[PDB]
Amino acid sequence: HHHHHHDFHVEEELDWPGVYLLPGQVSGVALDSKNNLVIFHRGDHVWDGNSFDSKFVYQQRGLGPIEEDTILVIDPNNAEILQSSGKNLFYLPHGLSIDTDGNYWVTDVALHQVFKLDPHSKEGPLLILGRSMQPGSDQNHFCQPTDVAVEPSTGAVFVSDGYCNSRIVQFSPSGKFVTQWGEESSGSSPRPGQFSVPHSLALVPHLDQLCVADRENGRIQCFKTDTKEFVREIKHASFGRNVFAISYIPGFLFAVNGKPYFGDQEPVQGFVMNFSSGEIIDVFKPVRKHFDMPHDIVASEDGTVYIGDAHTNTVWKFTLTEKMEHRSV
Ligand SMILES: O=C(N[C@@H](O)C(=O)O)c1ccccc1
Ligand SMILES: [Ca+2]
Ligand SMILES: [Hg+2]
Ligand SMILES: [Hg+2]
Repeated sequence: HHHHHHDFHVEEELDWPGVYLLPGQVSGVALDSKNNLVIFHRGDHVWDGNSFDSKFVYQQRGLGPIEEDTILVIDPNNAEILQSSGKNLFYLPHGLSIDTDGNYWVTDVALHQVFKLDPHSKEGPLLILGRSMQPGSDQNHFCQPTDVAVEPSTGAVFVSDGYCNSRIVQFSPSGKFVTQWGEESSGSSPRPGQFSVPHSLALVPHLDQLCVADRENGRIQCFKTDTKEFVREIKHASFGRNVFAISYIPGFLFAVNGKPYFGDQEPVQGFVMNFSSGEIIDVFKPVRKHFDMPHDIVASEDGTVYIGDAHTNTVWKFTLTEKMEHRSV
């Protein structure tokens, strides 16, 4: 054959019934070791105009925590709910990732905290990072923290401290502050090592890298995991104004962008990139329902991709595929 757009295409898996789930705002997705989908959602709680004040202190405390199960593990085939937890803990759930031991790492924008959770415990968090409901910028505080990444080989814990800070903080396995890097993207053009809302983390296990979705700058920044050296910047006109979430599997970087402003050419979409060259090789969207705020993305080596939306309260399963002739060319 000839013409050379990529033969790789991501399509919604239509026989997955998880799209019919009615959670709250889906803020986080992850895969466990048995390849189940794990979602983190806000139940009846919404991040809205009344949630915070000028100084980033949560305003709906008298309403209490989310009283329903906030973390659900979902079957990859029939989408049945295998387990649930996280009841009466969280206020505005944000990030979720799972380490190699199977612990849930979780982030709360209202509490300004990060939690490590044993999924089989009925005793509560193993570790809590941050000060309850208290925003800050020093070693013991967060300011609307957004994501967590935990390196399998060292145990090092990385937290993107994002919506009101511009840093990535490293912690010990025991939760001691080790180091930190990043600053606000300065006036004129944003420069290497400067974030405007670090919003999502992807580890690259065997290339010693840590990628950050730089939300308000519409770019992805990659750093050496040990020396914090800026490695590379990924930015495309197709992204538009925002990059909400990234996820890595060997060979690929998956990303998800923001909903366009009135006037913008670039639709909301999922992106597949060749990890080496950085180039977009495919662009995709669901058949059922629609993207509004696709908010987190995870991919598996088996070629499965999951995306959760924070405005349409939906999670979708897609599969990566290479066809001799892309469905419909
Ligand atoms: O996009 C926002 N929130 C989402 O990421 C979310 O729902 O988590 C946001 C909007 C206004 C102010 C601050 C944050
Ligand atoms: Ca995640
Ligand atoms: Hg081809
Ligand atoms: Hg967010």
